[PDB]
Amino acid sequence: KNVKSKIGSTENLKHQPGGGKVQIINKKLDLSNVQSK
Repeated sequence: KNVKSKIGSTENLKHQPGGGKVQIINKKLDLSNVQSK
């Protein structure tokens, strides 16, 4: 067996399930609430 699990398993994360990352600040969701005048 030079054949087995493969590396397809790696693919599971190459796709990066859950495109929003904890970086949801990615859109910079947190506003300093610069309401200003």
